[PDB]
Amino acid sequence: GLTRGSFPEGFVFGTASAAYQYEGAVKEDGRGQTIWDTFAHTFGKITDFSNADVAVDQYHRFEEDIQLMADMGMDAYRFSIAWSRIYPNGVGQVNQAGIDHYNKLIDALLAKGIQPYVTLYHWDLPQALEDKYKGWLDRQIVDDFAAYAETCFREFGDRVKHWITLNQPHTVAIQGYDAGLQAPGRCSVLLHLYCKAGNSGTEPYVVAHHFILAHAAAASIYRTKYKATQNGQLGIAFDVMWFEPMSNTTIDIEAAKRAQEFQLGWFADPFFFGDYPATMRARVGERLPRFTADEAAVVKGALDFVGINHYTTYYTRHNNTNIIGTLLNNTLADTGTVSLPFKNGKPIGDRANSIWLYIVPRGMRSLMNYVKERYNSPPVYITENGMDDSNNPFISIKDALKDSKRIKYHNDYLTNLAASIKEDGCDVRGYFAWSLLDNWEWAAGYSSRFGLYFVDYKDNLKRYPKNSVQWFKALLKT
Ligand SMILES: *[C@H]1O[C@H](CO)[C@@H](O)[C@H](O)[C@H]1O
Repeated sequence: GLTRGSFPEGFVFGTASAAYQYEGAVKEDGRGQTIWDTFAHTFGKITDFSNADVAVDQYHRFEEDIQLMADMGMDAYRFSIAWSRIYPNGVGQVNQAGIDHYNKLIDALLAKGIQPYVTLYHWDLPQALEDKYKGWLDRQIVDDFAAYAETCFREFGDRVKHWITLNQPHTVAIQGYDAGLQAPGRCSVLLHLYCKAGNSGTEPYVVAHHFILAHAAAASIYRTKYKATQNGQLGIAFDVMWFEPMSNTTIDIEAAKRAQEFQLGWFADPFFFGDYPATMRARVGERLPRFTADEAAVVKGALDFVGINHYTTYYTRHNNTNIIGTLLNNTLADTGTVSLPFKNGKPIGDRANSIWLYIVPRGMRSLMNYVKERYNSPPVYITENGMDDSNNPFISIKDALKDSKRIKYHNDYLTNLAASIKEDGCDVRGYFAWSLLDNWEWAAGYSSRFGLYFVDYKDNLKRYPKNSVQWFKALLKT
């Protein structure tokens, strides 16, 4: 079946990680508090009462983990820099120990022939900026993020040639500010009583606007000051569910397209065309910010590549609502759609551990074609794809390693990806499995095991290879 030969020469295979989910050492070497330290230490926010204070301790164990990557023949590793290790208070005094740590990590990767693909922002905003101005809700975040990015370009860009400014701005806008299920946990209290403050109808759009501007500000710095010498590239990782119409009818086909425009187009249309999708302007109206002429000119073209984080495909139908009015405005109502993994009483596919993660390999190919067609064939990396096992205390570790479902998932999604490149002409350059290790899965805590390696939380975080490790090693062989 699949081999490296199934993909273009030079195609990059990696695994992905994120600082807060992996590093631990949350108070070590001057690290500043982040919104996720606060959130994980707040009652009710994490389903299994857990936090990432130690996580899988990659802060201390990265050399071990790098050898695990090399064991499989991985080309690359996607990891994030914790902003609060570099600027513990978001701005001001740089923390030299943070710079030193990530230099050691980058050098240890390169020593093993593994290329670093670095995410600047993977959700862990320094708490000091949240306290000062409510973080992404204030335009000041644009300058502060750009200054932090510049520091990273200056310190690491001689070696780091692939930068992901932001991870899943759509997820952050919706989960952090509409549903209030992720940090900082804001929403309309009339929609969800557990939130302390917010507005599900307005705040997600403000946050998204600031993400877009923050990327463009960092990209402007990179292009003007670093890119010529460093010869690297900058992109963003978008979370993108594929949507299929719930019926093959004009109304539902149009609904599926609209759902996609509200998910990916919300961010990608500015970066390619210099404004939000027309459907969003029509439906969100005055709650959707407007770019100035000068902003649009810095935003349009600001990506070198499109990172796609994709897991699943849902069915989408048209939806007519009338809801009061301002008080219950929210982003799902704004889309005029409903999406779910069920049609005519049947699931769209098998499901992984996560209650949202339906196994639909064809969606990978459909999405690659959508991106090529809508955005004129930009370079794409799959910056995240994979699935999770449950954390099951009632089975042996040996049985937990038999991840035949994960093997079939990666096999099927990669087969579809390979076809989108070979038969469809999609410009895909690389693929990053989520995730190298089992890790702290945000509000799901330790209940979800996404790793190629099993982590024994009961035995000093010992790493054991699941069956998928051999599968990838055989795939990647030369
Ligand atoms: C991609 O999705 C995984 C699983 O939910 C998550 O752990 C990452 O942080 C996200 O970027």
